[PDB]
Amino acid sequence: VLADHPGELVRTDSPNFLCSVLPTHWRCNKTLPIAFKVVALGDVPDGTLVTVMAGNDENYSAELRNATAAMKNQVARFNDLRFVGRSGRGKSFTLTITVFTNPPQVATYHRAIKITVDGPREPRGSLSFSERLSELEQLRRTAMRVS
Amino acid sequence: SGPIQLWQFLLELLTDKSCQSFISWTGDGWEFKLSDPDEVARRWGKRKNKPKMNYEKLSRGLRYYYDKNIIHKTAGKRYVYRFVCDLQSLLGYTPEELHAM
DNA sequence: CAGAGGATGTGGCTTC
DNA sequence: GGAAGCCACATCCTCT
Repeated sequence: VLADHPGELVRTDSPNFLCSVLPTHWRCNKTLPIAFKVVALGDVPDGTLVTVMAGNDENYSAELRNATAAMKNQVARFNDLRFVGRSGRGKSFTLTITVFTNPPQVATYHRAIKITVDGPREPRGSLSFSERLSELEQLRRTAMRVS
Repeated sequence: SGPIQLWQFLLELLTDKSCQSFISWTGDGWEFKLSDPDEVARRWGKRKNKPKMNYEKLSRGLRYYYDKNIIHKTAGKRYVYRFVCDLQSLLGYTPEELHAM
């Protein structure tokens, strides 16, 4: 199976599981460049639930989209999994895959992906309305500065 | 001229008796119409130093406010939208008081 | 076109 | 000085 997709699978801290390689850096809420897959080396009956969670120092449990998939033929194919939550400047998320067998199994993929709002990017007394709209249009400016 | 958000810019043109030609309140709450889209589009592109700016793109920005609950569109009335945020609490003028000025 | 939204580039601007 | 983050759009596009 590794021959059909060379360099597209990677080892988890668990010897019974493999998961697709993720991009080092990726934009938040953007679709992934490679369908994310979790491969079970041992025998996992088709239909077992497999969930992934992302997190780290900043975000204990980052918000994800489509982080649940059904295991079929030792392979859980995630349908458009996306990272909504952010990992923090110069930081990465550690995925925590979890195959719900009986008992359940846990596999980790450390320092996997960094999620940011742009992702990998190309190198670069009474006052009037006018007065009120102005204060208003700045809010974020002064509000942040002064605080 | 500093940071400015579309919904705020529009709010300017709506507080400038001079613009009433292409954009004006409709008398109903904070609802308003862009009697002349292409114009507003033109000024906005200017205020943002965006020559290509037009209404097709400007209406996109307006749509991004639907979610954020800042501006909603009025069903059936072309170029008709409405401020849905609490402008009264933000500025102090009830629709009429403001409409007056 | 007008109008809803998704995908993704862009330029301002603050943070380290 | 400047790369790395955040933000609001600016572009563009498919239908209806």
